[PDB]
Amino acid sequence: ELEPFQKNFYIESETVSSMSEMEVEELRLSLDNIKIKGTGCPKPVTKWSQLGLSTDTMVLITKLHFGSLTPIQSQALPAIMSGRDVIGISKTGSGKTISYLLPLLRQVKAQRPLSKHETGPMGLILAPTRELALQIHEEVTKFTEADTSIRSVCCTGGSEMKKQITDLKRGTEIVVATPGRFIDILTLNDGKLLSTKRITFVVMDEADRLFDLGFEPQITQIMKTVRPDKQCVLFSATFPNKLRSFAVRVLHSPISITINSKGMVNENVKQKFRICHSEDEKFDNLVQLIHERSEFFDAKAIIFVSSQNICDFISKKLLNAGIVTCAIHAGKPYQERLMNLEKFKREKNSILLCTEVLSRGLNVPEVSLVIIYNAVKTFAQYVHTTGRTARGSRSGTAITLLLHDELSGAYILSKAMRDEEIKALDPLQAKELQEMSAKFESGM
Ligand code: NI
Repeated sequence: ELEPFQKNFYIESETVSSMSEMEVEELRLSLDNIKIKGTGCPKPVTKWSQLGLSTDTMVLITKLHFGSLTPIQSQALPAIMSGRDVIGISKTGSGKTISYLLPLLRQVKAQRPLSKHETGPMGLILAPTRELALQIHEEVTKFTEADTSIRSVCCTGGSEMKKQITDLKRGTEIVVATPGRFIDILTLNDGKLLSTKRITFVVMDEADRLFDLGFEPQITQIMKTVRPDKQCVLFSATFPNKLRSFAVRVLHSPISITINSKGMVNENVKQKFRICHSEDEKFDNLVQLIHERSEFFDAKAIIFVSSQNICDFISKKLLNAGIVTCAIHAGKPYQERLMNLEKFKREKNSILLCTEVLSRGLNVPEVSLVIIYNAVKTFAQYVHTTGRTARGSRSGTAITLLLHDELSGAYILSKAMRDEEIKALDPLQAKELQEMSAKFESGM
């Protein structure tokens, strides 16, 4: 008859809870393309203060972690603090450790102390190597140092067992261990020196490595002696089939968090840009682009603009210059939208001229060329506009005509383009891009 306990310690800050869904999508794209799976994921935070940690802890952390929250921290901290099981896929050095330590500290702190007959622990962190266990435990101590109500003992192989037994004699709220040693300690002396009965929180870090180094049997047996309503988080740089299979076995309604696994834009889309200095130059490029394309002759294009007034203007402009377009926007009667869409889907080598906001929902097949005439200002809009050309192997090209003053636009391009896409273009255009993006970035 299990003892009930609290796992959700998260109070969403007002400023975060005010965020809309579109805002949250955008924040995830900007944070190195965070991808989530699972139901009910809390919104990412962007500041240590949105987590409701005491001043002590705040001072301590800062001290402990210098600079901005990492993408993994932004998303994993509120999900774990909320008591959810979590799969966190991110590289070593992404700061993942505090992502689980803070919530673990909080959870263990809240539980009643160990009785005079209870060994502990309440929290268990498993690592595949002695070197990682020691590193994790060093972190832990930087927090248990201030607070004498909480101990951690590090239990690994390649190290005296008797030494660690002397520790565990005194009871311990937290254990950091390699799987073999832990199992060895559990079974030792009728399992009377270490109990699993009070473990409510298990973390497995570098989880892919645990299978690599043959620990499936040990970690599987450990999870079998742990209450199944425990909170469990699995952190790993990769997600091999073995881990995927293990998570299904040990987790409930997990939230998976993957940081920039793949590119925000399909890698088969060829992203390009041209930096211009007047609307006129932008228009000169747009025309050169439309003619040039013909020498490579389905093959259709879509010019994206930012407003209905711009769409009308550019439509007339392009007309006066011998180029006929199928123009579309929400200020036009639906009947003529349909006429233009059908004309576009009908006529060979047609050109659609469309507002960026209608891009996600356009009912047309993928195209060979997207010309973004007004650099978009969000990551979400960039994905929807460029995605109009995405088509696995048959993906075409998306090109942005950017103006010298469009700093945020350059920030987006610098974050969504592949490095090798920026290399193949003129090194001065490239250099301006990076300068534009840096200026925007320090602008905040
Ligand atoms: Ni310039």
